Amino acid sequence: MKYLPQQDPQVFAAIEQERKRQHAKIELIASENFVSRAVMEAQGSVLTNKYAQGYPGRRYYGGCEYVDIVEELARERAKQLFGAEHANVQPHSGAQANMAVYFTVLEHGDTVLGMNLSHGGHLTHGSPVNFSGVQYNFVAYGVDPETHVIDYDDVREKARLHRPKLIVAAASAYPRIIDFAKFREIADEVGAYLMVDMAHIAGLVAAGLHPNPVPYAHFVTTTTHKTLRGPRGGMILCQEQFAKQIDKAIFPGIQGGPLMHVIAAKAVAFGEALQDDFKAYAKRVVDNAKRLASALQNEGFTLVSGGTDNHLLLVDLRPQQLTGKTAEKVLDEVGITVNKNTIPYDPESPFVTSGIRIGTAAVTTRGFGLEEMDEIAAIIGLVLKNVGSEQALEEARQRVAALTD
Amino acid sequence: MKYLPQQDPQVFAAIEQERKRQHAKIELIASENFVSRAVMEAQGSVLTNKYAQGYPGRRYYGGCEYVDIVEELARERAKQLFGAEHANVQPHSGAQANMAVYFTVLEHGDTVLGMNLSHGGHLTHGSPVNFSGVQYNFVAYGVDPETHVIDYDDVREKARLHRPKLIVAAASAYPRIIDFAKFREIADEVGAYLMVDMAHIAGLVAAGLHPNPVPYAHFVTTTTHKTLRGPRGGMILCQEQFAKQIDKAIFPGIQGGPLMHVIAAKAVAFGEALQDDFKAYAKRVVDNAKRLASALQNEGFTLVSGGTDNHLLLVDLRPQQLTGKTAEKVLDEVGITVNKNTIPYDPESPFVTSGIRIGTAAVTTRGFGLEEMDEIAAIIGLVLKNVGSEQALEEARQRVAALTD
Repeated sequence: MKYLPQQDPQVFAAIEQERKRQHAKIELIASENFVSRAVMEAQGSVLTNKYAQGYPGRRYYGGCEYVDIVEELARERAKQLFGAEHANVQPHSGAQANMAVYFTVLEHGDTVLGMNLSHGGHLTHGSPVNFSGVQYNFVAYGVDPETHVIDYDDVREKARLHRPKLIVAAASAYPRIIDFAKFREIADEVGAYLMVDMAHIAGLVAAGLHPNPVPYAHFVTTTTHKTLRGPRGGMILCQEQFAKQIDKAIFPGIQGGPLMHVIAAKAVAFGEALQDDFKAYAKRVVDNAKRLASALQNEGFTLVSGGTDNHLLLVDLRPQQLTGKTAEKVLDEVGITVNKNTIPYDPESPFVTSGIRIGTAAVTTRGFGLEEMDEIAAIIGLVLKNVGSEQALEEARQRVAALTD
Repeated sequence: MKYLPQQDPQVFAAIEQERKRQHAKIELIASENFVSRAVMEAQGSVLTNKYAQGYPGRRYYGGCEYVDIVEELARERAKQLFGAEHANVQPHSGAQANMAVYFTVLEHGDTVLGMNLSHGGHLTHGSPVNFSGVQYNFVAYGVDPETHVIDYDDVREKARLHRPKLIVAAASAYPRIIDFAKFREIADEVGAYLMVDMAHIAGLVAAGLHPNPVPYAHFVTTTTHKTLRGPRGGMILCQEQFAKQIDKAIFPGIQGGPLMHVIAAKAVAFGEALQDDFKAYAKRVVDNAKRLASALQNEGFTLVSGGTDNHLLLVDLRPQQLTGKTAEKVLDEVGITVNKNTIPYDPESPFVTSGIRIGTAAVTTRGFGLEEMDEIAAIIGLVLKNVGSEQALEEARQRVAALTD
């Protein structure tokens, strides 16, 4: 940075703290990642200066010839990556991508069936304090109380009982592969649309490490951040038959001018994801998560669903008589960043919880491998088994610093 | 840029075209501006890597100590700039700022009174193809057919007849000062909330060159781009009594994670706007617009409302028997960027129009003054009076290049 340090000492000092924080801590929040210098440069570009409401070749302002090339690069690379018939790369966020799909196919008060929020469903999949739950009538399917795998018979029964116009699959805290074929079969049985929110698993899907929802879903939404390792923002993928309606939902439906600089950054991230080394990266993410799961179990921890098929795991802390809130707090003391997270059938409130959610995307990006997974598990064991020992926490602190350098 | 050129030649080449385009053209689109290198650096920062759902000191993820400082810097500087009791700097866009206010005070189907869209009201103030017009029952007040000034008696009569829960004031194409005191008086008479969307005039308000809506409105929304010359995004200002509800509307109501890098950039832009030289800049914007208006009238053009009180003007092209679409097209040929824009009581569709909208914020930022305004008016006269003369257009092209260098 050349100009910011001079122009704004206060903002610069805070950014510099955050940069050093990102290096010093072990980032295990499952939705986090570190983007490339190329992605940031694209976001830091003069493209912020351009109004480009509308779509490539069909804009409502002149002078869009070059931002059109950028947006088309993003749409085409997205289509290559996921094999979708249509892409919309304008959503400001995962929230707005979801919002636009709902706006496309639902009327106010329509019934929607989504994953139980406390079993791993997202806020925008029907929270009563979110637009989704306020605007539409959400009902939930659950996971099995023992296996913690989605109960597909429950998905079916809820669908047949409630007759939703739309079924939503995908999750913010589900550690196993989702069976999109079964979701579509259920949708077909009740004449519902299927939407898949792949935000968490999008990078794994791109790398062929999770089944692709695109062939099974009418709509696929995602964040461009998370496992896809892109800038913060949203995207919609859909069948050609919904392209016009989806585009109109985003604009003029729910947004105005797109963030052209962020779209440039999306194009860059999609370019990176198309490369062989991103496939190798994503495999290491899943390999690391499996290793971390097994190493945690070796430390005596219980995992929701008994392990993981993806980048993320959930520790059920009930055997240790700890809440997720307590675990999150004490790990923060030693420089390990997790979040408290409800487990399925959690006896605690969402503000306390009995679990912590952990993902390996971020640490894998910084080059951690299997040996590091073992050490992270060992440090978590040391901490959570000795919450009242300042000596144990100091040892943990030192071992965390050894990992991050 | 160091890494983008190597990593992504295609994206870089397009960005470089756009950069050169921004320098070569005369940008008269009234909503456009050029941000500082400091603002871009902040947007290009590692802050994109941080999930920070919630608010400073009340986040749903750990490790937010430094992004909290950044967001608080943005909120505090916004409050200094506009004298508001509360600021929310998280809205992804002007659209989402407006969306959140509506979510806060309205139920589905509630009546809202806003400015006639073809008289200068925005898409999010009730377009039937926008969420605003679909979700709520919008009615419109108009400007006087002769003066093109808002008819405050019409605002009142519509309010008394329709009994809206909310009145919206502010515009995307209104060249005169808006009387917020009268809006509040009308709101008070019918027991409606008042929302002011100051997106266009926010920089002028910050510089004391347009009356401040904050003391009169329950809610003030704005973009951070436009006359405020910040990054692309939104903001809400409100009275303390609505702070909690407004914050909950943005999250968990309508958004998820905020764009912390963009918020950093907002803080930077607010810092710049607090400086004396931004006040001088904003005065030159208004001075330039007045000069440009007068110079256009000297060329024989008719202006909507007979001139301007702010950064923007609208040319009524009916005397020249030209549509806005034709004028926009031919100006694009010579390197002058305007948009076709409906005028009040336009006989043409919004896709054709009888007007062009012009603003001086962008050209003022690049250092244009009164002499340049005279020359821009002269070039527009040369072009619009000689639409069939390739020689005239080539002369125009050469004079445009002389201005931009």
